Amino acid sequence: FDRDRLFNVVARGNPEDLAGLLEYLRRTSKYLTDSEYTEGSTGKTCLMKAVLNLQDGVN
Repeated sequence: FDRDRLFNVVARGNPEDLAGLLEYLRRTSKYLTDSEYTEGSTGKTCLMKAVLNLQDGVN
């Protein structure tokens, strides 16, 4: 599980595709605010791109 897959998941908007993320984070013992999940060069997180991409009024 990687950063690009997570950004594609939050950009698409399927809640079923975000499966086993908590189990993966508990297995590797790292959080969503870690440097591998954020961009780091600009600090962009998955919540920021998740709010940027709104096909409807909600995501």
